Amino acid sequence: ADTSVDLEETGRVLSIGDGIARVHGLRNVQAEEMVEFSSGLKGMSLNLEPDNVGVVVFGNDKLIKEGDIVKRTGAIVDVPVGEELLGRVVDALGNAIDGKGPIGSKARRRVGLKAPGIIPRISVREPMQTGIKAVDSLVPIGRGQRELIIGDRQTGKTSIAIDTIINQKRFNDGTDEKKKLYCIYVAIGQKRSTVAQLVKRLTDADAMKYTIVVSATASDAAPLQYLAPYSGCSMGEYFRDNGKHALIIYDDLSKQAVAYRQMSLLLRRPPGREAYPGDVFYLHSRLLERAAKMNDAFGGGSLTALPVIETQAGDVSAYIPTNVISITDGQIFLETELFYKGIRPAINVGLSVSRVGSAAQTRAMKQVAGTMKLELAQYREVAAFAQFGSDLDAATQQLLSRGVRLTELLKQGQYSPMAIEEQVAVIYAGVRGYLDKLEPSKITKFENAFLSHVISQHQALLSKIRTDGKISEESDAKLKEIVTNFLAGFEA
Amino acid sequence: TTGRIVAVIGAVVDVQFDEGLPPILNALEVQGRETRLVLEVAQHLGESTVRTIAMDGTEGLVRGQKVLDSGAPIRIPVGPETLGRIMNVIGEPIDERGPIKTKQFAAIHAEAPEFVEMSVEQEILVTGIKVVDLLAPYAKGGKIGLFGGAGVGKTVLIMELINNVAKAHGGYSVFAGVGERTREGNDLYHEMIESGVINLKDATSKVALVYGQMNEPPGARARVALTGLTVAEYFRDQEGQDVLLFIDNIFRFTQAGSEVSALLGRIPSAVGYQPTLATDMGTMQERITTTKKGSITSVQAIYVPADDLTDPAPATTFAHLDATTVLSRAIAELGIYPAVDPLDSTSRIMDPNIVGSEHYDVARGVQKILQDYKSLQDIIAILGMDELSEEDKLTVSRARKIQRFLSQPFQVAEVFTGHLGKLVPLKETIKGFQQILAGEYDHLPEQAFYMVGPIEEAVAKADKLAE
Amino acid sequence: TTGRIVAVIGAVVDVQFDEGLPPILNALEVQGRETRLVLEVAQHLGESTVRTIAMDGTEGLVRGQKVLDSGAPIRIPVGPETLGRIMNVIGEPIDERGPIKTKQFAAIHAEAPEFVEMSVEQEILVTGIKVVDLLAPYAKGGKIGLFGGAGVGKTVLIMELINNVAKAHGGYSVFAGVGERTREGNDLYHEMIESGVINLKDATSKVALVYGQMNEPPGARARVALTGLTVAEYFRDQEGQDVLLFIDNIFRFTQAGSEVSALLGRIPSAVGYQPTLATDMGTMQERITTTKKGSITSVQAIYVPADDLTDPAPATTFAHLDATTVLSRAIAELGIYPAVDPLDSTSRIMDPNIVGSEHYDVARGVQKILQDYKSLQDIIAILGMDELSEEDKLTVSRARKIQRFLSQPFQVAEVFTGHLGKLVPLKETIKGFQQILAGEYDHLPEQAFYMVGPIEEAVAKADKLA
Amino acid sequence: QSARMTAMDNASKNASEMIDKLTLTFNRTRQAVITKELIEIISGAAAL
Repeated sequence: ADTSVDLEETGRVLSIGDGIARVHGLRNVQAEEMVEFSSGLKGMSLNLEPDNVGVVVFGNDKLIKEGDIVKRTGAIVDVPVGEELLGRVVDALGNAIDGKGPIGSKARRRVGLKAPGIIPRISVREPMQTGIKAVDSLVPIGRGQRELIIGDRQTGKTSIAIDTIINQKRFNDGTDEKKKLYCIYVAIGQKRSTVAQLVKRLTDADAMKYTIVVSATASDAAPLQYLAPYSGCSMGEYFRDNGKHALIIYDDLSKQAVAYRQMSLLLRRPPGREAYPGDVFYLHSRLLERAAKMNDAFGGGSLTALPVIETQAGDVSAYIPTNVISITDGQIFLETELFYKGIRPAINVGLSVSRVGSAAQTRAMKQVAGTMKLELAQYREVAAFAQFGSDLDAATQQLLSRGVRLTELLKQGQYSPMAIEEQVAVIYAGVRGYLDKLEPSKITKFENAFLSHVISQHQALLSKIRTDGKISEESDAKLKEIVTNFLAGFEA
Repeated sequence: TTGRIVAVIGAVVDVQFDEGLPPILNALEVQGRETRLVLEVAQHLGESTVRTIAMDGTEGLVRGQKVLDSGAPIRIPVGPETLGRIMNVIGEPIDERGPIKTKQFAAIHAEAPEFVEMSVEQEILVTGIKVVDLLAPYAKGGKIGLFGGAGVGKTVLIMELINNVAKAHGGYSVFAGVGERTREGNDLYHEMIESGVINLKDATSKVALVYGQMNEPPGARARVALTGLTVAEYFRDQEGQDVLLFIDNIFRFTQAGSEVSALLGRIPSAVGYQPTLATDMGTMQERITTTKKGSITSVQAIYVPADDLTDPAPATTFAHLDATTVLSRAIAELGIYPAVDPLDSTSRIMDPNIVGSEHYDVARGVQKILQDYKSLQDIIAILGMDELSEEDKLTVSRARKIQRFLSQPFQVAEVFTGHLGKLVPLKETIKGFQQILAGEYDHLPEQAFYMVGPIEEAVAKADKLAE
Repeated sequence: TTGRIVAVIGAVVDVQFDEGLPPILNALEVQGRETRLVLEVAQHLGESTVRTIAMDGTEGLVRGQKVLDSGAPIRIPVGPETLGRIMNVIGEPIDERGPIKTKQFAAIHAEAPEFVEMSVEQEILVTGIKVVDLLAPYAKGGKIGLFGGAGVGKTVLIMELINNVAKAHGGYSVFAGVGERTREGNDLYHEMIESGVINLKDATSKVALVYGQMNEPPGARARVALTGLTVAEYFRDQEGQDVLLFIDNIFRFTQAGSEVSALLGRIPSAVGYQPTLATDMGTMQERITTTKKGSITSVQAIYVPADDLTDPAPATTFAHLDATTVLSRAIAELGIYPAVDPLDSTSRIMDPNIVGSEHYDVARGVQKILQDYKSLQDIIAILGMDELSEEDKLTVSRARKIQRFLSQPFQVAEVFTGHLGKLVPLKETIKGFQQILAGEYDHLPEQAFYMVGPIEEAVAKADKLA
Repeated sequence: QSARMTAMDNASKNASEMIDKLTLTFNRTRQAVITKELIEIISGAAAL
């Protein structure tokens, strides 16, 4: 009485094609449980139908044939979680892909867990410094916040994310454990050589130590690409639920949607708007709701997400683009026009927002950039309204004079994340009018000179602004003094 | 009755009953679960099998699992002991403060008030917001709608109205969060408390809360509005009070339905929507209403997919409103908040017979000039401004200043504007515009009119700008 | 194993087996035919039936016909004896020169190199083409893509590159003609013979040719890329060789996929394409890559349908390239060749730390002025230049001179330009563009810059224009 | 007066040309939206 293959805990493949197995049997499987194929290939139980189980396959279905035995696992899909993963490159299921040995994982976590409710969280209040003036000054990001990076191909979306990961050494190399931020970088649909390029740079910046990289690339099965985000999320909740701080980049959520769309159509689920499943909003809401700030009652830890979405022809009104803009706590919109024009980052002031506002900003920063955002918005308008110097008054000549100078200061190169007090020093100079008489073309050069001066000579003012976290009345006076005088010697 | 689960596909679960088939709308409870899972019966497939929508996650369900017919549609704790509390789609407290000990329970599904139950009183409801008040006045007991694409101001606007109106309101308030951001229910709850609208120690709570956020399965999202609305109908009928209903965002109810629609076996209507969109919206919107028994003042946020106001959903909702505030990313983009579109916002009380001719002539006066300027915009764009008649370059002037005088620093967006929030009284509004239109400020600079409350601040700001 | 043909629809042949069902991807040989008809298994429909894709026309097949499991996937002759030979999807010679006598055979379906196998060396590949070199430089062992709507310059650009790069390349080359014109295969073969890269006398040929053109049934077009690809993989890994891989046109592989997809019974995705579009591009594109074992510099022409770059096919291809040359009908129509869009082409090498800041600053300089000209264009369009600022008119002058200086005569296009092909050295490009930017030629007329190599020739042309 | 005449001749002729093009662009777009919206409905309906 060989009773190893009863149809309650095992089944047999009725048919297989395009990564979808229609398994017979599996009478006791649970929706969303993981199953195993004779070939050591894992799959996931998505459709539990009267006469069959629709199984999505986490790998090449070429090794699966009609008749194969499929075995339950009794477990709803999960993955390795914890500090062991830092500095490692894993696939969408947790397996290492840096051929640097097994992960020493002691904890596991379901990839699909609902986000903490109302009661367990507290308003986002601690800054999450990117290192990018434009961002940290105009569209501030706090911990537990979800801020979207969106724009066409090549407008610089990933860069924002890398600079951010790199900027975190400051605190991670420090003492304070509350200021530390562990990062997670999920590649989806991307190309292996690009990711390999990516993890190289991170290594060269001495950032891998605090980063985990979940990779679900271009040739990985649709279901791996699909899962990848939830997988990476779960690894971030480990830190979030244990009073630690995590930052996750979903690069990008566009390719995942495609994966979802594919997986979903191959299951024969009727296509919806634009060919995607009627629940693509849900696909991303479920995920991004998980980035959150827990109250002290739950460890005070947090998860901050920076999902990426690719627009086409800079059209942000597009259905997917707006679907995701309506989930996150703001967006950073990058335009190719601005980029080519010299404005890098190509952040579009007017169209980007932060729903957290200044609550995610240090007082030093709030002090200097409190009204700048709506000022630049109003500047872009009149700059357009006078692309014909229409008998323009002074209030608007002053508006155009600040607008241009401030625009130059928000410019920034790559890989050189600035420290908060450094940002405050340079914005200060502009916002206060000390630069209204310098020539726009000069501004970039001036900022390198000025910053040099204060960093070298004046670290007492930098350390105080940084420390007090505010701009006291004397600091504000020591600063006025430095800028005006250096400026003069500078314009000799 | 006891049925078994025969198929699970997402939020849709089919159940087979041996004897006694639960009627449509009935709620069934899945046996064997750490948490309460309710399934609402959606259809009778035949063969004593019912197709249902899950009110929560379907993970771990098994074919053959047991399910008991509860014998009635989802029923929730309704009454005064709901005030100051936070409820679920299915009526469970989610604030960790214990049971909700109500005398009665109500089913979230119910017929809308009859035609002979309607009321036609029309009283302006002043809000303190220049634009709304001036051009698209809200009406007490009326149906109000805030239309807007992602991130243009729907919620903040709902936030400043709670402050400028809900806070003084002598009556209850019900805020139902439908498919919105969890972070947001936590911001509001704690704000209600810090301002005593919610009292955790006594019975002075003047607001009940119901939530079914974006982290929920379609099913929950297709019903929270019902739960929310049901709580509100109690205070309207059984107590006869003046209710204030806030829903953010009602579009989520309709997106919820479109998300399971295909699994319900339906040919899609246009734009992907389900074929029953309008009727689904109708039987709901028709309960959110003032009657002779009580009064409801509903403020509903309405999401606009792809920013397209013609999208079957936003499009289908206009008819259910008495006043509409349409927000626009094109306005917002310029830094003009609130980003209301002055030429696409309307109110049923913008009648000389109701607000008066001074109110009315100003409003229309402001709209003509903004329209007049809209038409010229594209043209002076290319052909420039020299050729324009001094008569026409004055309307460009006044328009650009009005465009600004319509912005205002909200008290709930100081974190955004870096400006103290201003609340302007209806007469300060009418007058301010009356004067701009009258040529009484053609000397001050536009910028003086941007982000200010009353016209006097525009005059003061001119000087401050004077250098 | 012997199965029987149960159903036939175009290129989708369903075969039933009684004992021993062949795994997916296995090649079956239909029995009873004048020529070879290979069927590639695509899926197990259950009931001992397999759905397959024919590799040649299916006319004449009959239900109940016998089919034989080959026991493996399409396998093809791989090694140096393929050099100088023209071969089929299924690896048979089609150059009427006998059998390709190789030691080994490789199967066209392989997995992509692993993460740990990747490379990250970034070397610039100079081509002698001004626009490409200056603004979106290619890279050794990198992946290049030329996007182009019908008749814009994709093939002419591949030819010129074959000339300027392939011709003096130490190492092998593989040209894979996918879904294109047969005459072109013929035009190339004979040309290759003539310049001696193909030698029918000695074993000195440096090119292997694989073709599955516009006349083949969908399945053939859907697999020849894999076939050219495999040939290239052999030189890379089995000989650690530096390869050059040219494909015209890779868009055809995806189109082929869309042709059979309904037949495989799939709900279509957007624009009628197959829901498996991205993964199909992916497991294929991911083998076209440089590794630690060998280098593959690959240039792929990407046909853009109806000129729409938002089309699922081209749209999904951007993510696989390191450098892209987006061709434009609008530019072509102005007479600028190559019709490269300067603000739409990019290259991961356009980094100061790789091309040097001199290069990086001229490059961004040129784009900034063309971007600026681009915004003035709307107004220039109704009202012309009159109303323009003296300053604005100088950007316009410079932009129109930079735009013209970006064009250039190709040897390969001599019959049409009426001019002798030019090859400009990088430093000559960096320079010529500096000066233009710098106002050192604001006196010359635009026409002086049109169709020339080095700037020195632009000055001359100006004298001749007098 | 001869230069304003000339400049306004051109401007007017450019305008008309622009008019003719936008109109043709309008119809192409109008036809594609309908077709596009209809294929979307059919796809959903057929999948059932």
